[PDB]
Amino acid sequence: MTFEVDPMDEPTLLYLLFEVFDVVRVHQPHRGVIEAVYLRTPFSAGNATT
Amino acid sequence: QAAVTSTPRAKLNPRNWPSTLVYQEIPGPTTVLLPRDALAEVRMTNSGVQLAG
Repeated sequence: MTFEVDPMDEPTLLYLLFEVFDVVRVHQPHRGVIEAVYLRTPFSAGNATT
Repeated sequence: QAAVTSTPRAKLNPRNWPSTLVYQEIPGPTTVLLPRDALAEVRMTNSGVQLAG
C-alpha cells in the first residue's frame, strides 16, 4: 500500500491495523487444570517454524 | 527355631549370598498416563493455533 499524507514537521508513525479473527477456547477438564487454545486467522501468531 | 526358619547352609556366615536367597523387593509395574497427544499438537501448531496450559 502507498499512503499519501500531509507533510507535517514532527516525525510520526502510521499505526495501521489489519482487522482479523482472534479467539480462544478455554477447556478445564480436571479440578485445577486449565488450558487454552489461541488462534488468529489472517496473521497467525505461530506456525511450523515456531 | 533354626530348623524352622534358617536357610540350610553348608557354611555358617557365608562371605556372599546368592541372589536367590536374599529378600528381593519387587514392586508392581508402574503405569503412566501420558498427558499429551504427539501428532495432534503437531497438527494444531502447524495450523497456526498457539497452544498453552
